[PDB]
Amino acid sequence: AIRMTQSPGTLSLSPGERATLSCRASQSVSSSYLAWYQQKPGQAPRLLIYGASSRATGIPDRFSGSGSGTDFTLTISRLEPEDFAVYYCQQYGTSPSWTFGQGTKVEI
Amino acid sequence: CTLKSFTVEKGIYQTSNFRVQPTESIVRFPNITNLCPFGEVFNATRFAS
Ligand SMILES: *[C@@H]1O[C@H](CO)[C@@H](O)[C@H](O)[C@H]1NC(C)=O
Repeated sequence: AIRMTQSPGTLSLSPGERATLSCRASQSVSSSYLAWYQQKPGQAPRLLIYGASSRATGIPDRFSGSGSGTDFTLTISRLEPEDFAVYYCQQYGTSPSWTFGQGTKVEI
Repeated sequence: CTLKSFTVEKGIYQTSNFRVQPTESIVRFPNITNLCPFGEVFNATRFAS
């Protein structure tokens, strides 16, 4: 069972800075099947990135996805008051075997 | 009808063909348990040159 971990455990930054979140896979995960979700408290997860580099509908362009192999990256160029919430990375596929990260919190 | 006449003379006439029609339909496909990964082709972020 692939294990998805996230770094850092909690990221502290001020608005307008650059945020970088890393997702690590215990094995080699296809870059076509990595997703990034943003969850504000009291809400359902919001899909930000799919295919590890594609933004969902309505997602601001300040979010970007990249990486391959075992290392994947979610980069926020300019933090905003709305960009401070939990972030999950998910490994999925065309088979019924998915995994999630443990969550990275971006705070003021 | 085959002779196109209302009067038929003595003899033996080939009028039609006989065929045993099929009873039911049989489908035999391989035992495959995977979905084709067409998502990474039609939904890739960047197509090649
Ligand atoms: C097809 O494969 C599955 C396992 O993947 C098996 O349970 C099933 O019995 C197989 N069916 C046939 C007709 O071989």
